[PDB]
Amino acid sequence: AKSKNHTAHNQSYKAHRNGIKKPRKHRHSSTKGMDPKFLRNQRYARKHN
Amino acid sequence: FKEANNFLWPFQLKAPLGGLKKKRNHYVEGGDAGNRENYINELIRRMN
Amino acid sequence: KEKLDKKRHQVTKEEASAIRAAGTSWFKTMISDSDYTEFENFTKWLGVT
Amino acid sequence: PAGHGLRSRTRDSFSRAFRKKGTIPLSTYLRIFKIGDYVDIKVNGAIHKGMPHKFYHGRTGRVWNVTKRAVGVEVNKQVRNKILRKRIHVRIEHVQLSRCTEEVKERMKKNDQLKAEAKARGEVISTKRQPVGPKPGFMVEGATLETVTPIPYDVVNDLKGGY
Amino acid sequence: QYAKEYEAQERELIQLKREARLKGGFYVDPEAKLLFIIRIRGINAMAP
Amino acid sequence: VTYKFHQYQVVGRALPTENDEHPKIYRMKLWATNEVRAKSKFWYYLRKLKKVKKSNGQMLAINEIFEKNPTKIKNYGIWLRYQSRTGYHNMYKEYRDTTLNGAVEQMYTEMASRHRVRHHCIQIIKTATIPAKLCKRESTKQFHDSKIKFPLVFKKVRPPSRKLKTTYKATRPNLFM
RNA sequence: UAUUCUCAAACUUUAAAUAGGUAGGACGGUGCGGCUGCUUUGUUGAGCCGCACCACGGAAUCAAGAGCUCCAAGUGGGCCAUUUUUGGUAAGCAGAACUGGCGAUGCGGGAUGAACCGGAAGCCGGGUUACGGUGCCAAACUGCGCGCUAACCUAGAUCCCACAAAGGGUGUUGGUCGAUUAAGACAGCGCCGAAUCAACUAGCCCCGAAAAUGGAUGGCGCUUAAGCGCGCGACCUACACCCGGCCGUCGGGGCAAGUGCCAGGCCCCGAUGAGUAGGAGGGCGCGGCGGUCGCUGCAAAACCUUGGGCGCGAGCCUGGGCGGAGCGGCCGUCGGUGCAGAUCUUGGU
Ligand SMILES: [K+]
Ligand SMILES: [K+]
Ligand SMILES: [K+]
Ligand SMILES: [K+]
Ligand SMILES: [K+]
Ligand SMILES: [Mg+2]
Ligand SMILES: [Mg+2]
Ligand SMILES: [Mg+2]
Ligand SMILES: [Mg+2]
Ligand SMILES: [Mg+2]
Ligand SMILES: [Mg+2]
Ligand SMILES: [Mg+2]
Repeated sequence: AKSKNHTAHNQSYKAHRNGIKKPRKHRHSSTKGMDPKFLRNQRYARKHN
Repeated sequence: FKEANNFLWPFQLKAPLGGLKKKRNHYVEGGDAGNRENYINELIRRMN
Repeated sequence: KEKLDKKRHQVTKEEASAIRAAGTSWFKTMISDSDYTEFENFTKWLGVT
Repeated sequence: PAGHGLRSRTRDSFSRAFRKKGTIPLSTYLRIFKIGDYVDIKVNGAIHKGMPHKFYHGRTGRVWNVTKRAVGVEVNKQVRNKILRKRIHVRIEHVQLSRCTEEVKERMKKNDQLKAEAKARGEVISTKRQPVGPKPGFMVEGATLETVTPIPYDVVNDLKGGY
Repeated sequence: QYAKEYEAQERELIQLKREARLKGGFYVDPEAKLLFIIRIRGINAMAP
Repeated sequence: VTYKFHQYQVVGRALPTENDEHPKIYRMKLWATNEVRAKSKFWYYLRKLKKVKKSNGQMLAINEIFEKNPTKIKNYGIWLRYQSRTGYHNMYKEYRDTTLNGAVEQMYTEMASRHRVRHHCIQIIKTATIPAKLCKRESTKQFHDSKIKFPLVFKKVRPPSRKLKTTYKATRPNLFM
């Protein structure tokens, strides 16, 4: 007994019931993933500020 | 104009006194949809 | 009812004549027709000649 | 993976422009990128390193990191019922400085100048620009009128250049 | 004052049209700045 | 006096630009039930024949044309092109009426009746008042008679109004010519 | 060598429409000073940090408001439609894209129908419409107008839709291009006398057109149509729109030196009402327990009744009868607590 394989029918309606949610952007963003050397220097500068 | 217009609740008009011609067609083709320019006034008379 | 109404003329005679001439010219151009000479293959059918 | 390779369906997207292949102009490597800059992602098909995924091609994002050869870009991506700020690293060859905010600073400066002038003369003004509105009335000089009429039909002219 | 203004605007428009005709040219009326919009279809089967 | 079809002279031009400070002004004589539809058809023709759209065009003037003497009979000729189920064709027709508006209404009705051509499938190329001697159709030429005489062959029997209408009558109608 | 007919999902210089991304300030700008182990030949830059000043809110429209978190149900067979579209001769076939719909949804129209058209809904009065209609069935004209058709085939009669083609017609109705003609057009006898010949085009009609119970424009019928194409007025018709009444829900407001209140109350003001699976709130009903207030041989429970009334409802109160010994209201609390189904169990019919 074969069945349907795939479809995107009704998915946009589901997404729009509560979406499309845009996360609130804060003034300061996380520094994870940035150049480690630059972050090290910035931390030292803040320490001696 | 913006503040005054927003202050006005959307007007709840009655059904046209004389009916409509055809709402599935543009006013240009003899229907009712679209810009009917100065002739909207008579429709308003019949709808108010 | 009294039939004693005044004879009021807002526009003087010369300007009234000018207005009438302008209106007549405007009507003349309003009812004017094209010469239909651009359709050479249909000159006989259109009655130009 | 899962039925589609990394560069699947990129025959046209990742190809280079006609008669624009070969060496890359030096202007690409002389650009300056800084945090907060808006950039456009345009994949150069000749640079196979630091290539963004095809999805990010043709999308504009903001710079959040600056390495030796690449720049970090944050690009919005819609996944079902929310928008994800996906952070990627892309080589400068694949990125171009965006003009999406070129007029902002100019407009702000002019608004500040106009507001200062209005305050000097003791007036209150709005510096907001407005959409094009209706034009006022005007007089048009009469000229020779050319009459337009419908064209008599001729079947021989139904073909481009005639039958 | 508003009633007087409305009458004056109507008279001015008529006079402008007449003067344009007299001069042999055309007067283009100012484009409408205001519209009244009436919904004529129901709320069933609506596109987003 | 109400006519279904009115004749308008619509005047318009392309929006002035730097290249064209004074663009060519175009005029048309059009038939429509309203001035709004007349302007719509004017812009349709301008777009199709002169490459001037309504969006980048200017409306200058629109005036109704009324018959000079609606109290007298005239012969009207109409040159038109219409679309059939299988193509386009040209057609010349003649009518007799007191006004050209009535002649145009007759033309629309006759096209609908004889060729099943809807109103939007008909384009009017030319109109003119034809003298009696220059008429080409026998239908119009048959009433060019100084002494025209015929009986009323078909007359419908009805009361002056529905006030006097009755379901039953004592005698059958008495008809004669 | 210069031309030329015709082409591409896995060709392409060029290249739309629709759709995709970004930005349009209070997380801004300007001027000084400071931190660094990073960077520079270079306090050269890069970030960050303090001080001082400015910043009419920096496009439109809307904003029945915005954000965040926890626990959890059901679902994980779908199907249909315009447009795009793959395999297949095709399928009421099989498979994809966007959107909508049915499923879960009644209501008016399409005779009839899950999907078409209209339109979505608390209980009512009045008015007006949507789609569709106004010869009867059947509410509204045999209304006012113009042409076409005559079916000796069951003429024809309204999106989906309940099919018809290529070829034809000297049936009839309009148009297009040609030829002859009052120095006389064509047929019959040089007489005779005013129209004649030919090809295309497309409306209606006809041929093309054969199946099994008797029968389907829905039926009857309809031809100065009640058929076909196009108009004009006036009418009919939804649970849709407008005004009013009432019920519920949601939101807002008023009420204390309290003449002051089931404040868990009363009063006032706006908007609004579809619901399967599923969730929740407030209530109705049964049998015990802890308390409290009562009824009953001057007749309890149970049962019976075209007696009566209250509540939207679950139910409740009561007249009358029968019965002949117990029973109920209220506040808490508890449970083997509510049946139309299960080829359900037992008994009875
Ligand atoms: K599940
Ligand atoms: K025929
Ligand atoms: K008790
Ligand atoms: K009882
Ligand atoms: K209890
Ligand atoms: Mg309303
Ligand atoms: Mg539709
Ligand atoms: Mg696409
Ligand atoms: Mg619909
Ligand atoms: Mg009602
Ligand atoms: Mg029927
Ligand atoms: Mg028990």
